[PDB]
Amino acid sequence: SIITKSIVNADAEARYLSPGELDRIKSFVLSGQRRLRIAQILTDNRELIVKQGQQLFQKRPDVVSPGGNAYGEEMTATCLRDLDYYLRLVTYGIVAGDVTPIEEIGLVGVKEMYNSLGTPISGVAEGVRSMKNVACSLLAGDSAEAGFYFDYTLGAMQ
Amino acid sequence: SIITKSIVNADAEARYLSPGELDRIKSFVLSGQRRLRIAQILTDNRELIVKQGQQLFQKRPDVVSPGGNAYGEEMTATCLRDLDYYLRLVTYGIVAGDVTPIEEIGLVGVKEMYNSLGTPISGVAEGVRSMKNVACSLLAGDSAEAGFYFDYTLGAMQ
Amino acid sequence: SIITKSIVNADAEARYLSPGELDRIKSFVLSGQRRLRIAQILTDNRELIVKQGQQLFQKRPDVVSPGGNAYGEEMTATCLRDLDYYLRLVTYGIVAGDVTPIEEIGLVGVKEMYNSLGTPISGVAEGVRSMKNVACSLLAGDSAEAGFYFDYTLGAMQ
Amino acid sequence: MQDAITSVINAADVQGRYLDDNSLDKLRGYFQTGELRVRASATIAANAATIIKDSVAKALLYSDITRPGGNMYTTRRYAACIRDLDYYLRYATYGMLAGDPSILDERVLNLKETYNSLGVPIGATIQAVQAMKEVTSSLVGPDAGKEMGVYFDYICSGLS
Amino acid sequence: MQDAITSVINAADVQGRYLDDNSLDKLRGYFQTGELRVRASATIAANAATIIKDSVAKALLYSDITRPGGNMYTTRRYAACIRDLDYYLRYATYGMLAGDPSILDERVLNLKETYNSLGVPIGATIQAVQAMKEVTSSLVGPDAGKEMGVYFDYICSGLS
Amino acid sequence: MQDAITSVINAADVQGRYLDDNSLDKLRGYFQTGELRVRASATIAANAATIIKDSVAKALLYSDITRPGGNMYTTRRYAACIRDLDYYLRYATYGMLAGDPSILDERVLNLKETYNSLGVPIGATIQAVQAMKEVTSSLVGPDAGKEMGVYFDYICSGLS
Ligand SMILES: *[C@H](C)[C@H]1/C(=C/c2[nH]c(/C=C3N=C(/C=C4\NC(=O)C(CC)=C4C)C(C)=C\3CCC(=O)O)c(CCC(=O)O)c2C)NC(=O)[C@@H]1C
Ligand SMILES: *[C@H](C)[C@H]1/C(=C/c2[nH]c(/C=C3N=C(/C=C4\NC(=O)C(CC)=C4C)C(C)=C\3CCC(=O)O)c(CCC(=O)O)c2C)NC(=O)[C@@H]1C
Ligand SMILES: *[C@H](C)[C@H]1/C(=C/c2[nH]c(/C=C3N=C(/C=C4\NC(=O)C(CC)=C4C)C(C)=C\3CCC(=O)O)c(CCC(=O)O)c2C)NC(=O)[C@@H]1C
Ligand SMILES: CCC1=C(C)/C(=C/C2=NC(=C\c3[nH]c(/C=C4\NC(=O)[C@H](C)[C@H]4CC)c(C)c3CCC(=O)O)/C(CCC(=O)O)=C2C)NC1=O
Ligand SMILES: CCC1=C(C)/C(=C/C2=NC(=C\c3[nH]c(/C=C4\NC(=O)[C@H](C)[C@H]4CC)c(C)c3CCC(=O)O)/C(CCC(=O)O)=C2C)NC1=O
Ligand SMILES: CCC1=C(C)/C(=C/C2=NC(=C\c3[nH]c(/C=C4\NC(=O)[C@H](C)[C@H]4CC)c(C)c3CCC(=O)O)/C(CCC(=O)O)=C2C)NC1=O
Ligand SMILES: [Cl-]
Ligand SMILES: [Cl-]
Ligand SMILES: [Cl-]
Ligand SMILES: [Cl-]
Ligand SMILES: [Cl-]
Ligand SMILES: [Cl-]
Ligand SMILES: [Cl-]
Ligand SMILES: [Cl-]
Ligand SMILES: [Cl-]
Ligand SMILES: [Cl-]
Ligand SMILES: [Cl-]
Ligand SMILES: [Cl-]
Ligand SMILES: [Cl-]
Ligand SMILES: [Cl-]
Ligand SMILES: [Cl-]
Ligand code: NA
Ligand code: NA
Ligand code: NA
Ligand code: NA
Ligand code: NA
Ligand code: NA
Ligand code: NA
Ligand code: NA
Ligand code: NA
Ligand code: NA
Ligand code: NA
Ligand code: NA
Ligand code: NA
Ligand code: NA
Ligand code: NA
Ligand code: NA
Ligand code: NA
Ligand code: NA
Ligand code: NA
Ligand code: NA
Ligand code: NA
Ligand code: NA
Ligand code: NA
Ligand code: NA
Ligand code: NA
Ligand code: NA
Ligand code: NA
Ligand code: NA
Ligand code: NA
Ligand code: NA
Ligand code: NA
Ligand code: NA
Ligand code: NA
Ligand code: NA
Ligand code: NA
Ligand code: NA
Ligand code: NA
Ligand code: NA
Ligand code: NA
Ligand code: NA
Ligand code: NA
Ligand code: NA
Ligand code: NA
Ligand code: NA
Ligand code: NA
Ligand code: NA
Ligand code: NA
Ligand code: NA
Repeated sequence: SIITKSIVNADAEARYLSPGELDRIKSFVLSGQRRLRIAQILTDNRELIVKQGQQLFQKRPDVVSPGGNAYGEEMTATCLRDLDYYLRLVTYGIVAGDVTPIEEIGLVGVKEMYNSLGTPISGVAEGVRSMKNVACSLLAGDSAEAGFYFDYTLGAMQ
Repeated sequence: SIITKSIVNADAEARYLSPGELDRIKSFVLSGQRRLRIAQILTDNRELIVKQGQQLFQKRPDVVSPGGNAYGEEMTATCLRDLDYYLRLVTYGIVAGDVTPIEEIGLVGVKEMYNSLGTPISGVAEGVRSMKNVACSLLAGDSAEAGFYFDYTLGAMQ
Repeated sequence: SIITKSIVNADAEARYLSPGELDRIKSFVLSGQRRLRIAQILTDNRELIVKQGQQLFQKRPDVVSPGGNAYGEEMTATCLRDLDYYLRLVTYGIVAGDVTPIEEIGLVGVKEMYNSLGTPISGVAEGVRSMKNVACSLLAGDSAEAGFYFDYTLGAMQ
Repeated sequence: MQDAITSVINAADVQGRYLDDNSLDKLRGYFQTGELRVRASATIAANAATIIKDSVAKALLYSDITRPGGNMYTTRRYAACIRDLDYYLRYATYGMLAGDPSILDERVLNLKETYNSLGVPIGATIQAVQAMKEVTSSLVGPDAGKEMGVYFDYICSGLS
Repeated sequence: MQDAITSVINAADVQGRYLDDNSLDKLRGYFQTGELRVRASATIAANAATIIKDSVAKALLYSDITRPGGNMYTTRRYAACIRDLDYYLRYATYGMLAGDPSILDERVLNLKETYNSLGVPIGATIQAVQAMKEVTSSLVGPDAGKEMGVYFDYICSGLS
Repeated sequence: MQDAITSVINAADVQGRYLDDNSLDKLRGYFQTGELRVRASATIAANAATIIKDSVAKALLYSDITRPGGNMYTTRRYAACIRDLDYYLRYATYGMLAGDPSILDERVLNLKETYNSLGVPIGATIQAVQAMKEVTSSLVGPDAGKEMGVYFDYICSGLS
C-alpha cells in the first residue's frame, strides 16, 4: 500500500509525512473508485484470465511435456492454481496502490520455493505475462495500473 | 565530582587510579574546608544573589515584556525560581569539585526543555551570569572556583 | 580433534564437509589403530617420561634453587605433577588427531596462570621438551605425530 | 504493519478468496475518510510542537511530577518525557492516517514493564496523552479529533 | 562441541586419568564406524536438495499447512520452512559424522519456545524431519540410515 | 554512579534543598578520610598482583576446586577465576575511594544467576574475596583494611 509505504519511509527518518507524500496519498484516495472498479472487473473474469494458461503452454510446451515441471493434468492443474494465486495478488496490489501485498505474499523467496519444487521461473513469468495480455484485453485504457502490476510480478519472479 | 570522574575515566580503561589522578584527589580533599566554606557562604546569601534577577531584567527587559517568556509577575516568579535552581546546582558543583552534579541535574537536555517552554536560552545565561556578578561580590578572591562554575553553567546552557 | 575441527570450519561457512576434508577424516580413521597404539605406549611409560623432570632441572637448575619457582621438594613435586598433566594432554591430542584437547584443557590462558603463580614459562617449555626427548626414545620412527604434539605444546606455552 | 486497506486484504488472503463486496465496502469507507485523514495529518505535522506544549503545561507542569522527587523533575528526565509524548503523537498521526492501531502494538507498545522497572509513572502519562487528545481535538475538529481519540485511547489502554 | 572421541577424552579428563582400556575400546568402535560415517556424509552432501524436496512433498505439500491460513502458505514462510529443514539435515549430518548429539543441543536446539511464540507448528515439523529420516535412509541404507535416525529422532525429542 | 559527596548532594537534590549543616558534616567526614582512601588506593594499585596471588593460594589452590572435576581446574577456567578476583579487587578499591557501594550494584553485581547457570560456585568465591580482604588488610592496615572490609563484604552479600 502507498499509505503504509510512505508511513514506513517517514518513520524510518523519525518525521511526519511530507506534504508531497500526503498529496500522493490524496491522489490515491481520489483514484479509489476507479481502482476498486478495476479490481472487481479482474475478479469477475478471473477464471477466463487464468484459463486463456493456454497461451503459456502454447508458448512453453516444455513445462507440460515429459520431464517438464507441469507434466500431467494434475501438475498442469496445480500450475493453473499458482496462476490464480498471482492474479489474486494482482487484484490486491491494484486496490492497495503499490506492490506491497504482492511482494509480502508471493515474491519474498519465490525463487527459493520454485527452485526446491523444480519449477522454471521464466515459465511463471510467462504465465503471469499472458495473464496480463488477457487481463489487458478485459480492460479499456485503467489498463495501465494493472499493467505495471503484472509487469512487476513477472519481473520480480526472476 | 572529581572523585567519580577520575573513577569512571580509569574504569573506562580497566585500570587503577594513576598517581597523578590520586594527587589531584588529594588536592581536592585538602581544599575541602575552603570549598564547604564557599558553599555555605553562597547558600547563606542565596536570596540576595537571585533577587539582585533585577540585573537580568534591566539588561533583558524583553523577556518580562508582552510577548516575552516571563511576562507577568507569576512567570517572572517562576523565572526567579529557575535561577534559584541553578544557584543551588552551583553550590553542589562547588562542593563536588567539578560540574558533574550541574550537568546531571540541569544541563542534559536543557535546550530541549526551554525550547518546548519557549524560554530564550541566552536569557537564562544572562540570569546566571548576573548571579555570578553578585555572587562574586559576596566572595573575596575563593571567587575563582565558583566563578568557573557559573561560567560553565551559562556556557553549557547554549 | 580433526573431526570437530573440520565440522566447525565447515559450519562456519554454512556448508557440508568438502570431499577433501572428508578424505582427511578417512586418513585419520585409518590411522586410528597406530594412533591408539602410540597413546597406550606413552601412557604405559608415563612415569618414566615425567621422571627422567631430571633433564629439565639439570638444564634449568634455577627453577629449583632458592628464589626459583620450584624451590623445595614439595614445589618440585607439584612441578612434576604439571608435567604429568601436559603428557596426558599429549596422549589426548595423539588420539584426537589435532591439538584441540591440549588447547582447550591447558593452553587457553596458561601464560596468565603461570604469571600469577610466578612460574617461568620457558621452564615449562623445557620440561615438556625433555618429555619429548624421552618420549621420542620410547617410540620408533610413529615418533613424528607425538613429536609435533609436544612441539605444539612447548611452542604454545610461550 | 497493516492498515485499513491492507487489513482488508490480509482478511481476504488467509482465506484464499478474492475481494468480495464486503472488502470493497470497507475499502470504500476508508477511501471516504482519506482526505480527512490526510488533512488532519498535515495540520498535526504543522503544529506538533505547540501541541506537546499545550499537553505538558496542561497535565504536568506546576505539580510534584516536575518538582524535586519528581519523575520529570531534572532537565534530562523533562527531555525524555516530552520526547515520549512526541513519539506518541507521531504514531497516533501514523495510525490515524492508516486506519488501524497495529503499528502502535508493533513499534511503540511492545513499555509498561519498562516504565514500571524504571519508575516512569503511568498515571501522569495517561493524563498527558489524553491532554494531547483534547489539544489536538480542539485544534483540528470533532471528526479528526475523535479519530485521533481512538488511537490516543488505544495507547492509554496499552500503557494501563 | 565434542564427539565420540572428544567425548571419551573429556570423560577421561574430569577424572584426571589417562585413557584406560575402556576409552581405547570406544575409540576403537568409532574408528570402526568412521568410513561409514564419511561416506554417508558425502552422499547426503551430494543430495541435500533432492532430500529436502522428497521430505517437503512427503509430509507437507497439498494440505492445510501450505494453503491460506497455513504456516508455510506464503512464499516467504515456504523459504523459511525449507531453510529450517536444510539446517536440520546439515546438523544431522554433522552429529552423525561426529558420533554425539551435543552439537544439536548447542547450535540448533537451544527453538521450541520460539516456534511456539511465532506460531510455527511442531507437529508438521516433527513429521517433516521424520520424512527426512525415511528419505535419507532409503537413499543411503539401513546402517547409515539408522545412524541418521538417532540424530533426527534426537531433534524430534528436542522440538517436542 | 555516586559516592559519599555526590550521595549527600543527591540526598539534598530530590528534596530541593540547599546543603544544610548535616550535608556539610558528612562531607566533612569524607574529607577527613580522603587522604587515607587515596593512600590505600595507591598501595593496592601497586600490589594488586601479589594480592590476588596470596588470595588464590590462600583459599583455592591445592583442593578439589583446582583439580579435575573442578571449576578452576583447566587453564582457561583458572584465568577466568583470577580475572574475576582482579575485577572484584579493583571495584573494591573504587568503592573504597568513593565512599559508597552503589558502583558495585551497578557495574559488577547486576552475576549470581549467571554463576548459578554456568556452574561457577559461590562458596569458594566468597572465601576467595574474603581472602582478598585479609591479605589487603594485613598489607595496608586496620583502618584502610576495614574500609575495604565493608566493600568486600558487600560483594559477598551480593553474590550470596
Ligand atoms: C505454472 C505457471 C508453472 C508451474 C507451477 C507449479 N507449482 C507447483 C507447486 C506449488 N506452487 C506453490 C506456489 C505458491 N505458494 C504460495 O503461497 C504463493 C504466493 C501466494 C505461490 C505462487 C506451492 C506452495 C506448491 C506446492 C504445494 C501446493 O501447491 O499446495 C507445481 C507442483 C510441482 C510438483 O511436482 O509437485 C507446479 C508444477 N509449473 C510449470 O511448469 C510452470 C512454469
Ligand atoms: C528566567 C531567567 C528565564 C525564564 C524562565 C522560565 N522557566 C519557566 C518554566 C520551567 N522551568 C523549568 C526549569 C528547570 N527544571 C529543572 O529540573 C531544572 C534543573 C534543576 C531547571 C532549570 C521547569 C520544569 C518549568 C515548568 C514547570 C515548573 O517550573 O514547575 C517559565 C514558565 C513559562 C510558562 O509559560 O509556563 C519561565 C517563564 N524566563 C525568561 O524569560 C528568562 C530567560
Ligand atoms: C614445572 C616444569 C615448572 C613449575 C611448575 C609449578 N606449577 C605450580 C602450580 C600449579 N600449576 C597448575 C597447572 C595446571 N593446571 C591445569 O589445569 C593445567 C592444564 C591441564 C595445568 C598445566 C595449577 C592449577 C597450580 C596451583 C594449584 C595446584 O596445582 O593444584 C607450582 C606451585 C608454585 C607455588 O608457589 O605454589 C610450580 C612450582 N615450576 C617451575 O619452576 C618449572 C618451570
Ligand atoms: C515510540 C517507541 C518508544 C517509546 C514510546 C519509548 C519510551 C521510553 N521512555 C523511557 C524513559 C523515560 N520516560 C519518561 C516519561 C515520563 N516522565 C514523566 O514524568 C511523564 C509523566 C512521562 C512522559 C509523559 C522519563 C522521565 C524517562 C527517563 C527515566 C530514566 O531513565 O531516568 C525509556 C528509557 C530510555 C531513556 O529514555 O533513557 C524508553 C526506552 N521508547 C521507545 O522506543
Ligand atoms: C539451526 C539453527 C536454527 C534453526 C533450526 C532456526 C529456526 C527458525 N525458524 C524460524 C521461523 C519459521 N520457521 C518456519 C518453519 C516451518 N513452517 C512450516 O509449516 C513447516 C512445518 C516448518 C518447517 C519444517 C516458518 C514458516 C517460520 C517463519 C515464521 C515467521 O516469522 O513468519 C525463525 C525466526 C526467524 C525467521 O526465519 O524469520 C527461526 C529463528 N533458527 C536457527 O538459528
Ligand atoms: C566486574 C563485572 C563482571 C564480573 C565480576 C564478571 C564475572 C563472570 N565470570 C564468568 C565465568 C567464570 N567465573 C569463574 C570464577 C571462579 N571459578 C572458581 O573456581 C573460583 C572459585 C571463581 C572465582 C573466584 C569461572 C571458572 C568461569 C568460567 C565458566 C565457563 O565459562 O567455563 C563469566 C562468563 C564469561 C566468561 O568468563 O567466559 C562472567 C561474565 N563478569 C563481569 O562483567
Ligand atoms: Cl520503519
Ligand atoms: Cl518497492
Ligand atoms: Cl566507566
Ligand atoms: Cl566534563
Ligand atoms: Cl561454527
Ligand atoms: Cl589449530
Ligand atoms: Cl469472491
Ligand atoms: Cl535519560
Ligand atoms: Cl528512545
Ligand atoms: Cl590408566
Ligand atoms: Cl521471515
Ligand atoms: Cl536463521
Ligand atoms: Cl538550607
Ligand atoms: Cl571462558
Ligand atoms: Cl568479562
Ligand atoms: Na529519536
Ligand atoms: Na519530501
Ligand atoms: Na480460454
Ligand atoms: Na497437461
Ligand atoms: Na527459468
Ligand atoms: Na578485561
Ligand atoms: Na595518568
Ligand atoms: Na536586590
Ligand atoms: Na514582571
Ligand atoms: Na537565545
Ligand atoms: Na543461512
Ligand atoms: Na575444500
Ligand atoms: Na629416570
Ligand atoms: Na628439588
Ligand atoms: Na620465561
Ligand atoms: Na499479515
Ligand atoms: Na486456495
Ligand atoms: Na460472499
Ligand atoms: Na470483510
Ligand atoms: Na466474506
Ligand atoms: Na475524507
Ligand atoms: Na494543514
Ligand atoms: Na497549576
Ligand atoms: Na476509521
Ligand atoms: Na529495556
Ligand atoms: Na498498576
Ligand atoms: Na568439555
Ligand atoms: Na589429578
Ligand atoms: Na580401570
Ligand atoms: Na569409558
Ligand atoms: Na574407567
Ligand atoms: Na566404517
Ligand atoms: Na557419495
Ligand atoms: Na496429497
Ligand atoms: Na555411533
Ligand atoms: Na528469538
Ligand atoms: Na505442546
Ligand atoms: Na541520582
Ligand atoms: Na523546589
Ligand atoms: Na534543617
Ligand atoms: Na544528611
Ligand atoms: Na536535613
Ligand atoms: Na585521611
Ligand atoms: Na603506595
Ligand atoms: Na593445602
Ligand atoms: Na567511610
Ligand atoms: Na549472561
Ligand atoms: Na544457594
